[PDB]
Amino acid sequence: GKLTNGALEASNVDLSKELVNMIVAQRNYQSNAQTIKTQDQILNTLVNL
Amino acid sequence: YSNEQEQVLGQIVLANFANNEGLASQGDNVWAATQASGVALLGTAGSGNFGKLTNGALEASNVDLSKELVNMIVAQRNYQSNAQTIKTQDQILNTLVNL
Amino acid sequence: GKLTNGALEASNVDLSKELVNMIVAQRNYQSNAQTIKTQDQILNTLVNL
Amino acid sequence: YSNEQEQVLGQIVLANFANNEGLASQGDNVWAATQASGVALLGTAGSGNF
Amino acid sequence: GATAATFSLSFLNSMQQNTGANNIVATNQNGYKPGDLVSYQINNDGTVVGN
Amino acid sequence: SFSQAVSGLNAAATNLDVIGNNIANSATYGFKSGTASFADMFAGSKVGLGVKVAGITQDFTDGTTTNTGRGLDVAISQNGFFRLVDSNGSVFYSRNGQFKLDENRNLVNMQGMQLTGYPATGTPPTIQQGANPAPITIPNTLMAAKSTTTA
Amino acid sequence: SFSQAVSGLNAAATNLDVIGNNIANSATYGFKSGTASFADMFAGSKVGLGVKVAGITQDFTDGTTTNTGRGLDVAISQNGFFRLVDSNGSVFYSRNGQFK
Amino acid sequence: VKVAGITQDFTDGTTTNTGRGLDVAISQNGFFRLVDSNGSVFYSRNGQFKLDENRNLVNMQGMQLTGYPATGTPPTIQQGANPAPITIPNTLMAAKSTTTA
Amino acid sequence: VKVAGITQDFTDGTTTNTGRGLDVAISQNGFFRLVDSNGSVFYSRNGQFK
Amino acid sequence: VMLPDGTSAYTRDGSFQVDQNGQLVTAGGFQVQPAITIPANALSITIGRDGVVSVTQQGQAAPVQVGQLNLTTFMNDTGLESIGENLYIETQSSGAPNESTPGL
Repeated sequence: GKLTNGALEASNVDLSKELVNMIVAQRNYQSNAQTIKTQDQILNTLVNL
Repeated sequence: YSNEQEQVLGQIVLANFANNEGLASQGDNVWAATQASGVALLGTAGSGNFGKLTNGALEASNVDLSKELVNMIVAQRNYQSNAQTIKTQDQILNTLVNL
Repeated sequence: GKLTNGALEASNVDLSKELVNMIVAQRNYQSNAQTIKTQDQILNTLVNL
Repeated sequence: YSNEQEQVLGQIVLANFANNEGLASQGDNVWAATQASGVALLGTAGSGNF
Repeated sequence: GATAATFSLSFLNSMQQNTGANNIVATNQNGYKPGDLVSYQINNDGTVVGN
Repeated sequence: SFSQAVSGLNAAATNLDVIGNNIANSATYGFKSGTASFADMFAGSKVGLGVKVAGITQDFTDGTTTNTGRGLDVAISQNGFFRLVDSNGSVFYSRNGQFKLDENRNLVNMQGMQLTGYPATGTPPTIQQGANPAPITIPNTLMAAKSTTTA
Repeated sequence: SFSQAVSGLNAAATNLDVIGNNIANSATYGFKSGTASFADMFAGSKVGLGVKVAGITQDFTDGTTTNTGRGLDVAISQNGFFRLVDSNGSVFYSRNGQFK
Repeated sequence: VKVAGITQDFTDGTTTNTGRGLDVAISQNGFFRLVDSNGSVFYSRNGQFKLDENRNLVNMQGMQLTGYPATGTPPTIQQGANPAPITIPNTLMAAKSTTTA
Repeated sequence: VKVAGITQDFTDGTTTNTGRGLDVAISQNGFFRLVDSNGSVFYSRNGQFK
Repeated sequence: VMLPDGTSAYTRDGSFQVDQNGQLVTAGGFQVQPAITIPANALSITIGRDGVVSVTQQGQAAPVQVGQLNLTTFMNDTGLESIGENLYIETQSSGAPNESTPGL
């Protein structure tokens, strides 16, 4: 492609999509943490036997 | 190309199985054909029993986390109930041994 | 490697993974202590016989 | 290397046994070949049964 | 070179009254072209139906 | 006695492991959820010895088709599987559409398995469906000229 | 098994870090966003051992072209990469066109 | 004391949707009829049916679901026929010359 | 009773990412082949190399 | 199972191993009849409900059968004489060994 003079190319990062993906990834992380807690309670129950 | 002319280089083939659930998962989100899955039937998209391809798009997973976060609760309760049964049998054996 | 002036190299310790490893090691330690307790009970039965 | 040229220095060999169980463990997460396990069949990773 | 299809064509139930204009209400036929399996399902009453 | 509750605990653990695997793959293109199938284990006596895990069944339902805007993301709606080949020549199948153009000009996925398809032969090249699938490649090979035969 | 949950947590953390890095570079000339690609790691059994990050894929789509009024800034359209060399002769490539 | 017997509790359970087209459940009374590879006939309430390699409808353990087959052109449920294992063939369905219009 | 044997369970374990370039994990079947100072041949699945 | 003397013993324990030659043996090292040989490059062993033993090889589109595991029944089970190592041998009070397919 040709070169544009007197201009700069900005980043292609859209903030809205990034924020929504951050929300979704936070929720997924908390779900995995809940799974970890579930396994913790299972192991605690077995040890307390 | 640059001479305003298109050239075909290949056509994506699609495989369908008699038994999808018989496929063995090999990791890397990749399945392997097995005798239970049957022989792979090859074909082209949009013909026969093959769906069309959507270009520029990706197929996301079908995991519904609300449903899974519920399930997990049920399985935890079932596991704890089974552990309760285990401890009951343990107390039974202790009672018989203490004689 | 290259030297960067005016900057400091922070530690490469991530807190989340370390916390999870702490949880797993706690569970392993408790299971091993349960094994120790089991062995303590078998020798008791024999000694008493 | 620094001359934008690379040099192969070896290829890690993998061993497969006719009876994986017959292996006699020597500790240090290390196994030793045994008559029960048979001779070791050597090969390259990602090929054949490896 | 295929055998021509001989069929009984019936105009039953048809009528001639003071309608808006001469129009066809319905047409039906029991023949079909070759078709390959596309889908299968189990109906409410238990019948297995392939589309 | 003990084996009954042992089998129950093992089945519950397998179910929890399947659920955890499903959660860990919440955002994984081409992933299908799994579910454990359980069955009874009666053996002569009516007391119901225990339970066993008959297997793991996938749920081969279409996921959401999300637009990414790349030209190498392709999603299979309804039934179908992409066919891939590794370096050994083993044939695999996957629903993922994250294909990348490698250094050798072949269409491969993230893990490097080469996408397969019907090749084009002849001049002008046309898809010959009578041949076996071959890895798809995109060479830069300049296109030669064609002297005119019909105007 | 703890392994699947740990792998899922690590993958979520990696994705969140990628998203945060993309956010931090919203105003950065010549930056291309990134996306983590995940893959499962079934190993022999059918229990779904866990997940892994197969890699991080760039998004090489052209960004918006903003005029600055200086003659020494050059924006690049469509495909192409600016070629640079360091003090040691190594060759590098960049889409950032801010020169002096 | 003597264990008189073991009585099953044949009450209807909860019907949970799964979204699979080969997945079916029985409300009220009735049992699915299955056949083993040796020809022994069994009955089960479980409805996890899947298509096997040979295009027959089998459950998880491999017992073939049985039912009234279809004969004729067009095929019809033969209520007077003995139950047979259900098969879903993928064979090409031929054309029928038009007879009535 | 008599101890008939001590059998191993050679099922593949989880592949845990660490980030060291000298660490190698074995998928499916195969063993790493090692030698000590005495030339004895050993086999190990542990892939923490230095 | 075949004893080293060439005579046949009968066992119910099913923990089978493979020797250096590739054959199926009992965990006590005794070779179980019929002679079922597992090849060197085997990926997965599938033993069906009827005793059909199959293996899948790399690059081979179809699984390969390497034998058929049969079950022996006796009209009088108690009369079998134990020789240790989870093994029973046939006596005259244990009837005669009847070989059959597992499901017949």
